[PDB]
Amino acid sequence: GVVEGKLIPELKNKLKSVQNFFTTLSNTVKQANKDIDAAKLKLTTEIAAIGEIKTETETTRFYVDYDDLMLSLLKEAAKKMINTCNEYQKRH
Amino acid sequence: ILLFDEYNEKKASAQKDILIKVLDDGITKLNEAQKSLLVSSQSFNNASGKLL
Amino acid sequence: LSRFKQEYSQAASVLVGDIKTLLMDSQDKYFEATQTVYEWCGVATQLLAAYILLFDEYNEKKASAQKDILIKVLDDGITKLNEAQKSLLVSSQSFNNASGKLL
Ligand code: EMC
Ligand code: EMC
Repeated sequence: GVVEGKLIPELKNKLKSVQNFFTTLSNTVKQANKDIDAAKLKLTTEIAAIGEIKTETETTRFYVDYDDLMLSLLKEAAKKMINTCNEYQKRH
Repeated sequence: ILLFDEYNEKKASAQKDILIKVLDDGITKLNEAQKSLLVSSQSFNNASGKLL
Repeated sequence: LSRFKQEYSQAASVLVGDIKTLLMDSQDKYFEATQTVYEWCGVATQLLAAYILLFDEYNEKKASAQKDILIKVLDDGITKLNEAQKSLLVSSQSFNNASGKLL
Protein backbone atom coordinates (compact mmCIF):
# COMPACT_ATOMS: atom_id res chain seq x y z
CA GLY A 1 0.00 0.00 0.00
CA VAL A 2 2.53 2.60 1.14
CA VAL A 3 5.15 1.43 -1.35
CA GLU A 4 2.98 1.28 -4.45
CA GLY A 5 1.01 4.17 -3.00
CA LYS A 6 3.50 7.03 -2.55
CA LEU A 7 7.01 5.56 -2.76
CA ILE A 8 7.39 4.01 -6.23
CA PRO A 9 5.37 6.84 -7.84
CA GLU A 10 7.50 9.39 -6.02
CA LEU A 11 10.63 7.80 -7.47
CA LYS A 12 9.08 7.68 -10.94
CA ASN A 13 8.49 11.36 -10.32
CA LYS A 14 12.12 12.35 -9.72
CA LEU A 15 13.31 10.08 -12.51
CA LYS A 16 11.21 12.45 -14.61
CA SER A 17 12.31 15.71 -12.97
CA VAL A 18 15.84 14.52 -13.66
CA GLN A 19 15.21 13.35 -17.21
CA ASN A 20 13.42 16.68 -17.54
CA PHE A 21 16.40 18.70 -16.33
CA PHE A 22 18.86 16.54 -18.25
CA THR A 23 17.02 17.63 -21.37
CA THR A 24 16.79 21.37 -20.67
CA LEU A 25 20.48 21.31 -19.77
CA SER A 26 21.51 19.36 -22.88
CA ASN A 27 19.74 22.08 -24.88
CA THR A 28 21.35 24.82 -22.80
CA VAL A 29 24.58 23.27 -24.08
CA LYS A 30 23.55 23.03 -27.73
CA GLN A 31 22.85 26.74 -27.45
CA ALA A 32 26.25 27.73 -26.10
CA ASN A 33 27.93 25.61 -28.78
CA LYS A 34 25.87 27.48 -31.37
CA ASP A 35 26.55 30.88 -29.76
CA ILE A 36 30.28 30.31 -29.52
CA ASP A 37 30.48 29.11 -33.09
CA ALA A 38 28.53 32.14 -34.31
CA ALA A 39 30.98 34.45 -32.57
CA LYS A 40 33.99 32.67 -34.03
CA LEU A 41 32.43 33.10 -37.47
CA LYS A 42 31.81 36.83 -37.13
CA LEU A 43 35.40 37.19 -35.95
CA THR A 44 37.23 35.48 -38.81
CA THR A 45 34.88 36.83 -41.47
CA GLU A 46 35.75 40.26 -40.09
CA ILE A 47 39.45 39.41 -39.95
CA ALA A 48 39.35 38.58 -43.66
CA ALA A 49 37.21 41.61 -44.52
CA ILE A 50 39.79 43.80 -42.84
CA GLY A 51 42.21 41.71 -44.88
CA GLU A 52 40.76 43.09 -48.07
CA ILE A 53 41.67 46.64 -47.10
CA LYS A 54 45.05 45.69 -45.71
CA THR A 55 46.19 44.21 -49.03
CA GLU A 56 44.94 47.18 -51.05
CA THR A 57 46.63 49.55 -48.62
CA GLU A 58 49.83 47.54 -48.53
CA THR A 59 49.87 47.67 -52.33
CA THR A 60 49.24 51.39 -52.68
CA ARG A 61 52.15 51.85 -50.27
CA PHE A 62 54.57 50.01 -52.57
CA TYR A 63 53.31 52.13 -55.47
CA VAL A 64 54.31 55.27 -53.54
CA ASP A 65 57.82 53.75 -53.63
CA TYR A 66 58.08 54.44 -57.38
CA ASP A 67 58.38 58.21 -56.63
CA ASP A 68 56.19 59.15 -59.53
CA LEU A 69 53.46 60.84 -57.52
CA MET A 70 51.75 61.00 -60.91
CA LEU A 71 51.97 57.32 -61.84
CA SER A 72 48.57 56.05 -62.97
CA LEU A 73 48.96 52.98 -60.79
CA LEU A 74 49.53 54.91 -57.55
CA LYS A 75 46.74 57.23 -58.58
CA GLU A 76 44.34 54.38 -59.39
CA ALA A 77 45.41 52.40 -56.34
CA ALA A 78 44.54 55.47 -54.26
CA LYS A 79 41.15 55.71 -55.93
CA LYS A 80 40.47 51.99 -55.37
CA MET A 81 41.38 52.34 -51.71
CA ILE A 82 38.55 54.88 -51.41
CA ASN A 83 36.13 52.45 -53.06
CA THR A 84 37.27 49.32 -51.17
CA CYS A 85 36.75 51.41 -48.00
CA ASN A 86 33.32 52.66 -49.03
CA GLU A 87 32.08 49.09 -49.70
CA TYR A 88 33.42 48.02 -46.31
CA GLN A 89 31.12 50.63 -44.70
CA LYS A 90 27.95 49.45 -46.47
CA ARG A 91 28.02 45.67 -46.12
CA HIS A 92 29.86 45.82 -42.81
CA ILE B 1 44.13 62.80 -55.82
CA LEU B 2 43.02 66.44 -55.90
CA LEU B 3 46.22 68.40 -55.21
CA PHE B 4 48.01 66.41 -57.88
CA ASP B 5 45.62 66.66 -60.78
CA GLU B 6 48.50 68.57 -62.29
CA TYR B 7 51.79 67.90 -60.53
CA ASN B 8 52.33 70.24 -57.59
CA GLU B 9 56.09 70.62 -57.43
CA LYS B 10 56.26 72.15 -53.97
CA LYS B 11 53.90 69.91 -52.05
CA ALA B 12 55.35 66.95 -53.93
CA SER B 13 57.86 65.94 -51.24
CA ALA B 14 55.30 66.27 -48.43
CA GLN B 15 52.55 64.47 -50.28
CA LYS B 16 54.94 61.57 -50.62
CA ASP B 17 55.94 61.57 -46.95
CA ILE B 18 52.28 61.90 -46.02
CA LEU B 19 51.13 59.07 -48.31
CA ILE B 20 53.74 56.96 -46.57
CA LYS B 21 52.84 57.78 -42.95
CA VAL B 22 49.08 57.40 -43.35
CA LEU B 23 49.50 54.20 -45.37
CA ASP B 24 52.27 52.75 -43.23
CA ASP B 25 50.17 53.61 -40.18
CA GLY B 26 46.89 52.00 -41.24
CA ILE B 27 48.89 49.00 -42.42
CA THR B 28 50.10 48.47 -38.88
CA LYS B 29 46.80 49.38 -37.24
CA LEU B 30 44.97 47.09 -39.64
CA ASN B 31 47.30 44.22 -38.90
CA GLU B 32 46.92 44.48 -35.12
CA ALA B 33 43.14 44.57 -35.51
CA GLN B 34 43.32 41.20 -37.19
CA LYS B 35 45.58 39.64 -34.57
CA SER B 36 43.33 41.00 -31.82
CA LEU B 37 40.36 39.38 -33.54
CA LEU B 38 42.13 36.13 -34.24
CA VAL B 39 43.11 35.88 -30.59
CA SER B 40 39.52 36.49 -29.52
CA SER B 41 38.44 33.62 -31.76
CA GLN B 42 41.04 31.34 -30.22
CA SER B 43 39.64 32.16 -26.76
CA PHE B 44 36.44 30.14 -27.06
CA ASN B 45 38.33 27.01 -28.09
CA ASN B 46 39.08 25.66 -24.62
CA ALA B 47 35.59 26.34 -23.34
CA SER B 48 34.13 24.79 -26.50
CA GLY B 49 35.85 21.54 -25.51
CA LYS B 50 34.81 21.63 -21.88
CA LEU B 51 31.27 22.05 -23.20
CA LEU B 52 31.43 18.82 -25.15
CA LEU C 1 30.68 -2.93 -13.15
CA SER C 2 28.85 0.39 -12.94
CA ARG C 3 32.13 1.93 -11.84
CA PHE C 4 33.65 0.46 -15.02
CA LYS C 5 31.13 2.25 -17.23
CA GLN C 6 31.78 5.33 -15.10
CA GLU C 7 35.57 5.67 -14.89
CA TYR C 8 35.95 5.21 -18.66
CA SER C 9 33.12 7.59 -19.45
CA GLN C 10 35.09 10.09 -17.38
CA ALA C 11 38.36 9.51 -19.25
CA ALA C 12 36.98 9.36 -22.80
CA SER C 13 34.81 12.40 -22.11
CA VAL C 14 37.64 14.69 -21.00
CA LEU C 15 39.98 13.35 -23.70
CA VAL C 16 37.46 13.54 -26.52
CA GLY C 17 36.88 17.10 -25.29
CA ASP C 18 40.52 18.08 -25.34
CA ILE C 19 40.73 16.60 -28.84
CA LYS C 20 37.98 18.98 -29.95
CA THR C 21 39.73 21.95 -28.41
CA LEU C 22 42.85 20.78 -30.27
CA LEU C 23 40.95 20.38 -33.53
CA MET C 24 39.37 23.81 -33.16
CA ASP C 25 42.79 25.25 -32.24
CA SER C 26 44.23 23.95 -35.51
CA GLN C 27 41.37 25.28 -37.60
CA ASP C 28 42.02 28.83 -36.42
CA LYS C 29 45.76 28.42 -36.96
CA TYR C 30 45.09 27.11 -40.45
CA PHE C 31 42.86 30.08 -41.23
CA GLU C 32 45.49 32.51 -40.03
CA ALA C 33 48.24 30.82 -42.02
CA THR C 34 46.28 30.62 -45.26
CA GLN C 35 44.76 34.07 -44.81
CA THR C 36 48.16 35.61 -44.13
CA VAL C 37 49.34 34.05 -47.37
CA TYR C 38 46.30 35.06 -49.43
CA GLU C 39 46.98 38.63 -48.29
CA TRP C 40 50.60 38.79 -49.42
CA CYS C 41 50.10 36.51 -52.42
CA GLY C 42 47.67 39.25 -53.40
CA VAL C 43 49.55 42.49 -53.08
CA ALA C 44 52.44 40.58 -54.66
CA THR C 45 50.61 39.72 -57.85
CA GLN C 46 49.76 43.37 -58.43
CA LEU C 47 53.44 44.33 -58.03
CA LEU C 48 54.89 41.57 -60.20
CA ALA C 49 52.25 42.53 -62.75
CA ALA C 50 53.31 46.15 -62.56
CA TYR C 51 56.97 45.25 -62.84
CA ILE C 52 56.21 43.18 -65.95
CA LEU C 53 54.32 46.13 -67.37
CA LEU C 54 56.49 49.15 -66.51
CA PHE C 55 59.52 47.35 -67.89
CA ASP C 56 58.29 46.18 -71.24
CA GLU C 57 60.93 48.58 -72.46
CA TYR C 58 63.48 49.42 -69.76
CA ASN C 59 62.37 52.35 -67.60
CA GLU C 60 65.63 54.01 -66.60
CA LYS C 61 64.22 56.20 -63.86
CA LYS C 62 61.99 53.77 -62.04
CA ALA C 63 64.67 51.10 -62.48
CA SER C 64 66.26 51.58 -59.05
CA ALA C 65 62.91 51.59 -57.25
CA GLN C 66 61.49 48.65 -59.13
CA LYS C 67 64.52 46.71 -57.95
CA ASP C 68 64.15 47.81 -54.30
CA ILE C 69 60.45 47.07 -54.56
CA LEU C 70 60.87 43.60 -56.08
CA ILE C 71 63.17 42.91 -53.16
CA LYS C 72 60.94 44.11 -50.32
CA VAL C 73 57.75 42.43 -51.56
CA LEU C 74 59.62 39.20 -52.36
CA ASP C 75 61.76 39.26 -49.21
CA ASP C 76 58.57 39.97 -47.27
CA GLY C 77 56.36 37.16 -48.62
CA ILE C 78 59.34 34.84 -48.28
CA THR C 79 59.35 35.50 -44.55
CA LYS C 80 55.58 35.55 -44.19
CA LEU C 81 55.34 32.33 -46.19
CA ASN C 82 57.91 30.63 -44.03
CA GLU C 83 56.19 31.53 -40.76
CA ALA C 84 52.90 30.25 -42.16
CA GLN C 85 54.47 26.83 -42.62
CA LYS C 86 56.01 26.74 -39.15
CA SER C 87 52.69 27.79 -37.65
CA LEU C 88 51.00 24.92 -39.51
CA LEU C 89 53.69 22.39 -38.74
CA VAL C 90 53.39 23.21 -35.04
CA SER C 91 49.61 22.79 -35.21
CA SER C 92 50.17 19.34 -36.69
CA GLN C 93 52.55 18.44 -33.88
CA SER C 94 49.87 19.42 -31.35
CA PHE C 95 47.60 16.40 -31.88
CA ASN C 96 50.46 13.96 -31.38
CA ASN C 97 50.28 13.67 -27.59
CA ALA C 98 46.52 13.39 -27.57
CA SER C 99 46.69 10.81 -30.38
CA GLY C 100 48.73 8.61 -28.06
CA LYS C 101 46.51 9.07 -25.01
CA LEU C 102 43.65 7.99 -27.30
CA LEU C 103 45.28 4.67 -28.10
C1 EMC D 1 34.01 57.06 -43.57
C2 EMC D 1 33.68 57.09 -45.39
HG1 EMC D 1 34.88 55.51 -46.24
C1 EMC E 1 52.57 36.80 -57.01
C2 EMC E 1 53.01 35.07 -56.55
HG1 EMC E 1 51.80 34.42 -54.89
